[PDB]
Amino acid sequence: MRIYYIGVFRSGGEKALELSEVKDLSQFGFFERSSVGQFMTFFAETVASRTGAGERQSIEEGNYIGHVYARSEGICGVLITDKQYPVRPAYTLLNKILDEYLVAHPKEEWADVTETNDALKMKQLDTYISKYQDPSQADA
Repeated sequence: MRIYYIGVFRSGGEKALELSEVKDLSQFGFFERSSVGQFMTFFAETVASRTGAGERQSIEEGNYIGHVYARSEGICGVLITDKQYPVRPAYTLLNKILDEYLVAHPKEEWADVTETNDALKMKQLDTYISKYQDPSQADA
């Protein structure tokens, strides 16, 4: 009943160019969190990959959901959370994140970015995914 992964990834070729990767390992132990973390990213990269930009993707898995929100430039962001985390707040979260990606550096500066990763990071997408763990974080 909480968000497990957040991030951003530009739709590349076979997979999504990992823009940024943030995880939430609350229920997963020290050893489990590692395996689940890989599960999160691989799934987050897949969504951005299956998301052909300008569209949204909510991947319903037998454990959690994988919300997705793409921009009209070429680089989209992914938001993977439990089914008990509506798409509306994920919309708000992926709203600040996508707009946040455009701010950290001009829209064209990245323009898909043939080279990105969690290295760049984003206080927004990170602090959001961390606190958003709850039902929605709809300004409460």
